Amino acid sequence: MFSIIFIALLILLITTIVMFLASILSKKALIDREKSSPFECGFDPKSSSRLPFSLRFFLITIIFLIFDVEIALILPMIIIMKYSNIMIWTITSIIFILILLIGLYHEWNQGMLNWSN
Amino acid sequence: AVQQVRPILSVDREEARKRALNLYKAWYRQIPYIVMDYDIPMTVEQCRDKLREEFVKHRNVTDIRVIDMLVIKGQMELKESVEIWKQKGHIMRYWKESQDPKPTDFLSKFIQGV
Repeated sequence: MFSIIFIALLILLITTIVMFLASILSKKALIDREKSSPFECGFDPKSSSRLPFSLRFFLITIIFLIFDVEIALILPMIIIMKYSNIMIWTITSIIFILILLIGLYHEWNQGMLNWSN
Repeated sequence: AVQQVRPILSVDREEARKRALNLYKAWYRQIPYIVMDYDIPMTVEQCRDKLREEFVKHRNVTDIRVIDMLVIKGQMELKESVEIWKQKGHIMRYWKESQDPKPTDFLSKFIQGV
């Protein structure tokens, strides 16, 4: 691994050096009150502009986590399949996926993504 | 020399003041927000001072109808400043800081041309 670690450190150092170098290569200009404003198509930005956090994107990412963990559970099936007892490996894995489908199809009839808002 | 004519909003001079002073409330209450929202030099006291003079701009308005319209204009400009449709240039417009007060006494006029 540490061969990988050192290479990444080397790259990152070379990366920052390049961007550090470009920071000196690019000519400077006297700062301007307006040059450093948020871009709002050329009309003054409104109040703070911090978006509302009343929304669903956490909800989708929570679906991600559930399936992301479930993915973790099924990752090792590749290797153990040669070793594990076949009934248990067969049925056990099959019901994983089956429950996933039924969760999905039950959830389509729920249709939770088609929120009213 | 009187005419029997339609109204617009206000039926009596006192209702006119009632409407006119309502506007003065919105503008007084708004000023702090614009000082924050619009990144312009002006400060609260100056903005308040101008608001006073800018009502004094027309003190001797007399007709009920005319004063009604002046308020109609104000309610509009209030909303355009309340929400930020306007721009820092537009809001500062009330000060006219690009042009120096031109000469006024006769010699300065005379020595500086018509």
